[PDB]
This record gives sequence, structure tokens and C-alpha cells, in this order.
Amino acid sequence: SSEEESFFVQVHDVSPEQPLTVIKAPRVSTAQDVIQQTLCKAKYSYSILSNPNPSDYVLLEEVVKDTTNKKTTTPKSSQRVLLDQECVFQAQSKWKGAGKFILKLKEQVQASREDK
Repeated sequence: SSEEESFFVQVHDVSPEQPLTVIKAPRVSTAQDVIQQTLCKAKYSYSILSNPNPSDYVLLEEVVKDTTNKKTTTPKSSQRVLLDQECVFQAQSKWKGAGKFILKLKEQVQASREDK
């Protein structure tokens, strides 16, 4: 709370009761920032705290981009995966529709060549 504003995030977690975690994270928060911020909002909740460090997660910039034609029976999502410093507000600024950020593990996103 100041001249510096926190921007409203809708970011999904596997924590039950409102799977979509609505938060207010900084307009400078990047994936790992918002990662750890969600870590805080999921503290002991779903016990996501198995990895209490924001370094083993990856945040998804999913932007819902429906189908005007018939490509999908329902409005569809274009989900993209961020790096530690892809910037969440930056990602949100890319959005060509309206999506959500999604908290996932990067060990659970394992398709990124090699990490270790």
C-alpha cells in the first residue's frame, strides 16, 4: 500500500475450496515472486510446502482465448509457462484475452530440456 500498487492476480493452485487463488501481488511480481506469494496463501493448506522455496516452481501465464469458429466445443485457454523472471505483470501485459496465472512445479513441468 503506497504509490506502488499491487495488482490483482487470479492464480490457480491445487489447494481446495476456491481452486482459483485470488490475490493482490505487486505489479513487479514475477513468476517466482507470485510463486512464493501463493506459497504463503497455501501455507499448510494443501501442504504445498513440500517445496518451501519458490525456486522449484514455474508459474503459468494462461490466457483464455476462446474459439470463434469450431475448434473447441468450449472456450479454450492458451497456457504458457514462465521462467523465474518472466514477470507476472509483464506476462499479464502480453495477454490477448483473459486468463489466470497458474502455480505449478517446474519438476512437474519437466519438459524443459535439462534443469540440473
